[PDB]
Amino acid sequence: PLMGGFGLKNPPPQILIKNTPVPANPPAEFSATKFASFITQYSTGQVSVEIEWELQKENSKRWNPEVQYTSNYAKSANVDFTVDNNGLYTEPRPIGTRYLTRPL
Amino acid sequence: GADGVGNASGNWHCDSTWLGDRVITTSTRTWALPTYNNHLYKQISSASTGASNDNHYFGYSTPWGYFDFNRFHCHFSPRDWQRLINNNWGFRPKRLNFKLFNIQVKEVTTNDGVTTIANNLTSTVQVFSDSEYQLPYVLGSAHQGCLPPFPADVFMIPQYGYLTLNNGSQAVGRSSFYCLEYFPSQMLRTGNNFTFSYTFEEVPFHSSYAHSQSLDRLMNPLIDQYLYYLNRTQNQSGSAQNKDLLFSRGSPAGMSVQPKNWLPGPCYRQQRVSKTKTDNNNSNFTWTGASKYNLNGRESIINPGTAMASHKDDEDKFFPMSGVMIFGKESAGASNTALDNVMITDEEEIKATNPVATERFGTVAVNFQSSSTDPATGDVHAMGALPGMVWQDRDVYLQGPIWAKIPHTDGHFHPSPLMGGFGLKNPPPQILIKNTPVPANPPAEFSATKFASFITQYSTGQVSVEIEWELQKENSKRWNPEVQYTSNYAKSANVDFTVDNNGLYTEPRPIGTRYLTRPL
Amino acid sequence: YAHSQSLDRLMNPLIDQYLYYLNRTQNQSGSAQNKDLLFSRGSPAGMSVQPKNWLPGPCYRQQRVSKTKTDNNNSNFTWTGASKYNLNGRESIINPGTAMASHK
Ligand SMILES: CC(=O)N[C@H]1[C@H]([C@H](O)[C@H](O)CO)O[C@@](O)(C(=O)O)C[C@@H]1O
Ligand SMILES: CC(=O)N[C@H]1[C@H]([C@H](O)[C@H](O)CO)O[C@@](O)(C(=O)O)C[C@@H]1O
Ligand SMILES: [Mg+2]
Repeated sequence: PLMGGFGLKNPPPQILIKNTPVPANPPAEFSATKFASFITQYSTGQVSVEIEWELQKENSKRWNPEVQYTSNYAKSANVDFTVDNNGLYTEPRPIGTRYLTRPL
Repeated sequence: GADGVGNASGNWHCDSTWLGDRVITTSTRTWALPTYNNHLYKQISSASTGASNDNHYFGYSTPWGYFDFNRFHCHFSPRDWQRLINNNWGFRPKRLNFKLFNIQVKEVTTNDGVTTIANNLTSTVQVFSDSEYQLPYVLGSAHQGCLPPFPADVFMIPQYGYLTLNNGSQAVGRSSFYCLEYFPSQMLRTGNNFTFSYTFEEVPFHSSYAHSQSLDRLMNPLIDQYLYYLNRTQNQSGSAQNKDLLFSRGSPAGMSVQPKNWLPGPCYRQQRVSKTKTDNNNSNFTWTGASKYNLNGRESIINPGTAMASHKDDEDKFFPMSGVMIFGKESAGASNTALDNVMITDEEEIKATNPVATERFGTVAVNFQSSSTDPATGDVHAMGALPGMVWQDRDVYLQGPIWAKIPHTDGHFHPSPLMGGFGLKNPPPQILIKNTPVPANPPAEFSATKFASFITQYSTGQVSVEIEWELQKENSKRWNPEVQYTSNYAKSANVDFTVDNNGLYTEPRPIGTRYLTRPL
Repeated sequence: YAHSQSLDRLMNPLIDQYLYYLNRTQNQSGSAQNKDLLFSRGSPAGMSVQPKNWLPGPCYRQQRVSKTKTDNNNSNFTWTGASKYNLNGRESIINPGTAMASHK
């Protein structure tokens, strides 16, 4: 997939969720016209996702140290990848995956 | 079934599974049931009003409502209809599975302008099916209130009423009154569910085909017959007009006089009216020129009547006045709406076997010709069953009825329900549903006078119907391609059989079943 | 037994039909008598025009005669006005004939 990732013949499928409509009180005489009057309602719940990933171990015979991703040892007003004083989490930079190296 | 209040009692089973010679459809819809009639039965009459003797009626309205899944779009999605009509020669019902679940009774309180609707967790809706057909069968009369075509559409449950004998507005000693509290019925709180299953009797497959041949074109066009017919009664090659008796044998150059084995179907002519208003008479003849029947000094139009072709070859503009089924579009009003708010069906593909409804049946001798008395023929406008007759019953439509109960009579001739479908000795039974009345607070002193004060309440739930249909496969040895039903490849602002931008599903044309063909 | 219901009174009197029938051929609410094609759906206020599934039984009409001699014709019609059948150039009265109701 051009934006990065795994192109799948049969990916994980979509999970469609809907609240069942709850009609409010119909008239006392019959009316075959579509029902347009419903209790306003919303739902909340939790959702759980467990994913097992395989890892490919690094077997590199490189002598010198590789480049590694690291938070900045030095001081600053904000830890990286945290809430601030209002409670807002913020992701400060994009983190990719290519840090270890191997021969071509 | 027994379940806590917080515990679904059924799942949303809706689907479309084909296997071999069988198609199993299942459709689930959600229903609203109100209190009807204020938990009362009420005698209903044509009293007052002054409705014409034809319209006089006597009967009852009931606190119960009923379920009605007697239309094909209840269980066949249009694309499934296409699979049926495009590849099968026939089909019929076989079994049925019904379920009531997730029922929620709610209480309603109105104070000033504001209304509040809360859950009543102890209230019960009661369902029972009339499996012994002890109640007047009101299904099979093309009423509204059926399951909606679009599964996401929520429908109100129609109210049950019936009728009995009436002389004018008055009743008669034999007329019958039915209390649905007299039958045993299943009571359900929000935790309970309800189910039953039904088997259809053996009935013939419906004719999802047209004839590639007509009754008058069954012979071999290359081979004279050995039969002879009287050809002339006045001499050919005579200088005067001299009497003769000249016989000719059957020949392809005259298919119209060849002896034949069969007769077309029965006819009961109806008035022909054009879809273009100009050609029609300047009068209001839909009653005075109506073909009607006469029962107990009371006239009732015949519609749709004996199954006949709708127009002949190249006369597409006509239709029988009461001899075709007409579906209203969603926009159409209830009375006196224009031509383009309705959809008129065209049963023209049966002109192969059946008379055209607007025309005579044939001609009949009505005297004894002699040298003195000129021969005479008259036209036939009503033709009852004759030996030899073959006929094709009126076709079914996605929007049309599925079945009907055959009246319980000493006698019936070819009891296909006239509006199309399967005539059943023991159809699927009615399912009657009612909300149990919930009395409000009685007085603190006793009063034996009938209780008239109840919590206003309505109920909602889902309903599930699974039907297994048999299919009759097409075995045709036709070389050329058959006619098939198809959406229009070209562009347009609206897909067929869809919601529009306001969310309204609309069925754009009536779809019948006769597309494949077989020999006669 | 007798039927507590009649063929033209089998429908539900509280529920319009979804079927439509051609109602008028001359315009309602027109100053003249102008041609029109107006359609109405089945309604309890008109049981007589609702599409129906069945037909009454076969009929073969017979002459009506009153039990009170005055109302009847001053002639001897029990043969000349008889409904009869014709077999081998020989006439024979139909009695009792196709099963029909005796009076309305
Ligand atoms: C094939 C056909 O319809 N034949 C019919 C003919 C034709 O009208 C003439 O042969 C015209 O050439 O007319 C008849 O009166 C005749 O003369 O015997 C009756 C016969 O049924
Ligand atoms: C219920 C009923 O019998 N309706 C009939 C009406 C009534 O006679 C008028 O509505 C009188 O109010 O007359 C028609 O010609 C019409 O106007 O459509 C035919 C229709 O069958
Ligand atoms: Mg499937």
